[PDB]
Amino acid sequence: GHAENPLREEEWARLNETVIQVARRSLVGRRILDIYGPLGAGVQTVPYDEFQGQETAMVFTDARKFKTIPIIYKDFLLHWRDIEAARTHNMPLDVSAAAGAAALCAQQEDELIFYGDARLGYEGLMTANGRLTVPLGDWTSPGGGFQAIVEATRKLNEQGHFGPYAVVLSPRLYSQLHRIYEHHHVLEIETIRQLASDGVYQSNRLRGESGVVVSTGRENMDLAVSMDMVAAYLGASRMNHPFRVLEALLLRIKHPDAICTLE
Repeated sequence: GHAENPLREEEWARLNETVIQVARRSLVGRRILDIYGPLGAGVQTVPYDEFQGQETAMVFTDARKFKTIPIIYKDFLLHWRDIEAARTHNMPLDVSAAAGAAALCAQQEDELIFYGDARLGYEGLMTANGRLTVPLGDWTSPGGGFQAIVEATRKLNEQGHFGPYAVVLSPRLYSQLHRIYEHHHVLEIETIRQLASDGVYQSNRLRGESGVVVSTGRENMDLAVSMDMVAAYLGASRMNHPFRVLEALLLRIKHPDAICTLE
């Protein structure tokens, strides 16, 4: 009675679609970053940089750096009588716990993307060495956000990065960009959307009053994914069934000067 697969193919597919739909609904960075992969679950180490080209033998060693790929996961539990009822009474199965686990995993992925981990030697878009900086200014009065975005665009342009550009902002700035004033009547969010072709987005992971403008391109930054978010069975403990939702990816920043941060 221990078995290997407590569910059927249709239930497996339905759970996987639920998880992937939650992940695609929740993730933000995948709208601004390119994908290198999937490479496979057996790949654990990835290069970080780009390859640059007598009377005894010679020894050659690669000058590139390498990094290991981490894993993100979250667990949940299912009931054997519920599974039996679903199988015998021809009812659909409930996947709310799987949806919540996928949402938590997506939140953790976004946190790792935007801030990384200093203890493990991981860098984020907001803490990378070599990025450009633009003073925030005063967004309470009209014009500050547009001026800051224009200045950031100019500074990115002067370093040989010509766009198109993407903008990510904190909830406070995003809400401040939608204010209505007397005889101003034009949305700074609309003007910034017109200016930035790749898009303007809001993320709750950003803290306080902060924002980032990035120049897209595979030769500046990307995301290497070994295994996309998926669910697995951990084996029956007692008679209930445990499952785990997990994924594996890493962020590679090759040109730090394509990122500008607005205080």
